[PDB]
Amino acid sequence: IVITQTPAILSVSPGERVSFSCRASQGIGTSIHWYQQRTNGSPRLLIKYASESLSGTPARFSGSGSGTDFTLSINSVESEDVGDYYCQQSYRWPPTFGAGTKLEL
Amino acid sequence: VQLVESGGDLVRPGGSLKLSCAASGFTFSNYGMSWVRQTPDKRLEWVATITSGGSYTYHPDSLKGRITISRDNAKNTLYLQMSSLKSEDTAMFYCTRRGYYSGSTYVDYAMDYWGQGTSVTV
Amino acid sequence: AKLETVTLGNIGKDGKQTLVLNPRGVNPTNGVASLSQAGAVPALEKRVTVSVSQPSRNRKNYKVQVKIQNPTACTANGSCDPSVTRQAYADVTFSFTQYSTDEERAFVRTELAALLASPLLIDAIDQLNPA
Amino acid sequence: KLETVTLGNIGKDGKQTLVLNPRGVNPTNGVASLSQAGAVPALEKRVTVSVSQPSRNRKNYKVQVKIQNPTACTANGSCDPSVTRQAYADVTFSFTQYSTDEERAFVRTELAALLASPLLIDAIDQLNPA
Amino acid sequence: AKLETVTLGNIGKDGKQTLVLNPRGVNPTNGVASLSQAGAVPALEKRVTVSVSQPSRNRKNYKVQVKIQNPTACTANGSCDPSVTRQAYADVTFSFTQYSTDEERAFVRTELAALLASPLLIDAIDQLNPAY
Repeated sequence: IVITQTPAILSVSPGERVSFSCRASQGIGTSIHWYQQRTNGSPRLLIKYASESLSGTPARFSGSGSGTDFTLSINSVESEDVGDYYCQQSYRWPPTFGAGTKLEL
Repeated sequence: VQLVESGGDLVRPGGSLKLSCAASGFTFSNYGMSWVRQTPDKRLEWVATITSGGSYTYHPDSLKGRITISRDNAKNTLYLQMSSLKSEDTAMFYCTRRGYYSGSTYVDYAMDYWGQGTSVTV
Repeated sequence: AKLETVTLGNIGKDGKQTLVLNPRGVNPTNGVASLSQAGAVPALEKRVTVSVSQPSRNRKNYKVQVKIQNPTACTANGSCDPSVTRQAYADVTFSFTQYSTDEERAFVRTELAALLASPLLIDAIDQLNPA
Repeated sequence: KLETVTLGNIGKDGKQTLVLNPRGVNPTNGVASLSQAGAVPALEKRVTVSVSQPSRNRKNYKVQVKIQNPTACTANGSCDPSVTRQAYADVTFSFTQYSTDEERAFVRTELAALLASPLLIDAIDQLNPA
Repeated sequence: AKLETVTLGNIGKDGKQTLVLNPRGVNPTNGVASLSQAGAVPALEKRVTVSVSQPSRNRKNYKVQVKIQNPTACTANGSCDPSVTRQAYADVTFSFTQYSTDEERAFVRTELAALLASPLLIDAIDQLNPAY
């Protein structure tokens, strides 16, 4: 599987929501994740198994999608929640991550 | 919860190295770590896992002889034995947790509580 | 015969994992009510069957049976096929009599659950050491 | 090892508790039998679990656990506490020999916590087939 | 029938390696006391069984037996598989009589150990040469 996601960069105001479209080459049975790479640190989970939100994530984050095209649909961009949002897939064999996405204001 | 590692020397090409991380909070016999490499510009790729007991060690198909993991259950640490370093696959390392697994396959997988990072550079 | 998507909470080696199951129909051949895990492949999915029975003039007792079948597949074997490798069966069989009250039946069920949580039994099962 | 084992928080309402002292392995077949101390030679609720090793014929471990608890009956002018209705319950697993520990425990836990879910609870308490 | 985690010191091709073993229960079917190596897989672990016996009216002798089973399993190339490959059995069987004293019994055991350390026997075993 070649996991791709379409926005290379992005800009929104801190009021407006935004979605990150991801797309899988072959069908995956709702088994992806979302990580949140900050500027000078290490990643962390946001969205488990494409819909299940953890307790460690803020409630603003929300993801949906079934079968082929998966996305997270963050409803309020709170200021200084920025970084690099990698995607990852756990089906098939070698798990392979995404390329990257920017979220500057 | 700390997952600090230290193996970060500047290593000549063709050589070998050894690095390990400690763990606190998590009972180490209960889980199985895995290393994840971040290519030093942007991207990421999975290195290798181990299971809860330390017997089954899972590799990727691309590199086979270069990597072996040993798991040391007594000292809450695992060792990454790297050998025959190629040029240009020098990048930072991280250790995962296997926190939130499901599915039939073992390597259907989830990664919380990432490490701090040590560079390996040739 | 009510059914619903059943979530299983805090089942794992640590107790942090969760499981989701969806119902897949009562088989009217032998009373087998099945629940399964939401997968595409019909042979790589954890499944749980349950079947309450009835007394004939042959055996003259209730016979509740629960089967669990977990199969863990293995990946590429020189080709990308995700084929199956190992089974892990599990069986539970209650043999409740006719004049039993519900107190002693629930006592048996709670006793079996608490004994499955005992340290002795996870010594026997999870590490296979005979006790 | 063996130990006095005590069930905690178990019953219809969960307020009951139970406790056992192992009666010792029976050498002939390897059955390991716990028992709950009750004075009578035969009214005691007893629980027996014995795990095998793969024999030449089948090659896979076969942990098996019975639980068999009977019940009392009333005075008939002679105080004997006779037994009437049994309530056997058995549990058996059969993981294959290559299975790792994580797989093995998972099935054990699942079985245990599945029973707490209402679906099992209605079926078992109430005999209404799911 | 006491048991404990037994460490084996200076056993290897060089003599620098160590081994750790943990006990895994007496089987009451046939007196087999087993020790094993601390592994998760029940089929990829070095194991050592020992079983002192008793005399019936059939054989009328003590019969001490020690088995060692080292199974080396090779790498599974495809991704993730693992499978046992070859076995390496080992058997030791003493046939001590009834009226034996402990001096000659310990003499036999010490003799067997020192003969296992001889250069002739590691010529015969480690290199598979016939006797010379």
